[PDB]
Amino acid sequence: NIIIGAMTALITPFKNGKVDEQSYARLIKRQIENGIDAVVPVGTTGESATLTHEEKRTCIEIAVETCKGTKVKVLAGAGSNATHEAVGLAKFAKEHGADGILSVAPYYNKPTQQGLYEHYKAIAQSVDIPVLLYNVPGRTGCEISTDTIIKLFRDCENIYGVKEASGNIDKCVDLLAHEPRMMLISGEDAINYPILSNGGKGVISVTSNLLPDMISALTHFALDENYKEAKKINDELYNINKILFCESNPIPIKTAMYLAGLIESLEFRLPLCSPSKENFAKIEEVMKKYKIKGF
Amino acid sequence: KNIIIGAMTALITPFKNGKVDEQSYARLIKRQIENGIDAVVPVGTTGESATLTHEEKRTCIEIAVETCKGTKVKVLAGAGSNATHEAVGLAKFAKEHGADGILSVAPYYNKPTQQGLYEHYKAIAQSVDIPVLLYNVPGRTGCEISTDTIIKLFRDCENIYGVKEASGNIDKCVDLLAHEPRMMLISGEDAINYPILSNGGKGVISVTSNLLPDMISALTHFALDENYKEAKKINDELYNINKILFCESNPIPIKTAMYLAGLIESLEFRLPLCSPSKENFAKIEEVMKKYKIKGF
Ligand SMILES: [Mg+2]
Repeated sequence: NIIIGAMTALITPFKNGKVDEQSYARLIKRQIENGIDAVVPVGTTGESATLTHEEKRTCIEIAVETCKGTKVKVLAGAGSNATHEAVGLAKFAKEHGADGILSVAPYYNKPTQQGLYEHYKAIAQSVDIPVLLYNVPGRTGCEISTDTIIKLFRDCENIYGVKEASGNIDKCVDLLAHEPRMMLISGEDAINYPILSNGGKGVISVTSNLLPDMISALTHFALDENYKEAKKINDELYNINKILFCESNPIPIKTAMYLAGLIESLEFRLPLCSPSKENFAKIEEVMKKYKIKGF
Repeated sequence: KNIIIGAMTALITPFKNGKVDEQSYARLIKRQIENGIDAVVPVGTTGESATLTHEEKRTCIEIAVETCKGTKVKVLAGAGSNATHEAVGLAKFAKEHGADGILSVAPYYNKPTQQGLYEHYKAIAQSVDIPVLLYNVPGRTGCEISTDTIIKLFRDCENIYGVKEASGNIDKCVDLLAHEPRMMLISGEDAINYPILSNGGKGVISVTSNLLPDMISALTHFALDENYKEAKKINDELYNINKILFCESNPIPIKTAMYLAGLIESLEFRLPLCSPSKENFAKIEEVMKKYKIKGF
């Protein structure tokens, strides 16, 4: 079983230091109504590092409850740099109705390839729901090698692919050339189309928070092999895809959602904070050429 | 400022049947004290802080404080986090358990901006009254505390007295001490302990000192006494072991070396950390043959 297509790494809106549960639910329904195939609660874009275990439960339960009765899947973030914790978060995400888990590579402690294998093997054997690996070396300080990804894909039934955020289209070829049955997912919006055109089967997008219809159309154009139309949308989105990373994700996207009136307060949890006034103006200017769907 | 400097050891955390070997933990700390170490760093990066429970962090810090009582050895407890509310709690938690100061690593993974790093450490410094040492290791965190950010935190926050640098950037070490010579630059990379000390650094937080505490202590104290010839002499002799202790990610090689030297009973890690490859196991054993390793 797999979870693919156009997917959104959901932001986590805050109101006076607390999770805005009403805004969280209405933001997910806005994603559902704009053709998004799955939502990723408490991911990296959702500020998972600063959320309590209770708040992660609430965000996952809201996502599951909002997506019931639709095709939209819930791919909950449940990674950790401690394997015993990552196993607990995986079991915790399943108990709350998630269709699958996105489990980031252990950050900071830099496990070896052997350790990465044993880390994910313990996670996969703890649940019966699909597990999508998440490789983002710029954040974690380590890399899940192609061989390690392929071994985990072949040895673990529920591990069905990887979300790549590594700016390495060479590795994307390497992955799908040696194991074309895995689901390569783009975790980097600017290169959504090149990953999809090489056989990638979906994206986990940051831009889709603001422009879910455009990311969805891009993905489904690519899945129907209409690469001209898929590339066109990807080219159209390049400016917004880069300006959403002038500061660290999710600082720009939350700023954009606030500027569009899609979230009610521009609140982060430290060490995340508001962007500079120069980047605030940059985001506000680039957004003006994109039509932002309302509620 | 209240400072904690000198030769310091990032203590490994020995495991036995998946649990912290507390008796071994105390014995290893005593071995560090008896070999001239000026401070010990419990539940740091080398101590596998990522996989220790909150209670296990308490036990390790208290054991270090208890073992160091009656000596001049300070306890600089690791108490960092990528969530500011948690890092504040861990800083206060470290103070409650008798730590002399805290080593607070830059928030990992979520890559805060320099403005966010400033507010992150400012909240930590205003939560306790013990010294706070910054820890910049961009290869692990994915972010860098800029020289300007470190200097602002040093000047604006009373308890922040310096930074443990593990960035392979001797240029930044010059940049730091040239613009703020009052701060305590601490070497977080054993191979370049002497270059950092010779530029005005006032201590090291060492991985090699777990295995060779007498050599790291003599190196550091030679440099602090401005005997740079003897300090460099030790640094050059230590280069081979300093590099092989990172043939795999810290603390995989150092724990392997401690096991090979008979200093710990079992070569146990907590996943996602694991034993090294058998080739690197032999390479570490090969390099150790050059060095005299103190017992207990
Ligand atoms: Mg069709």
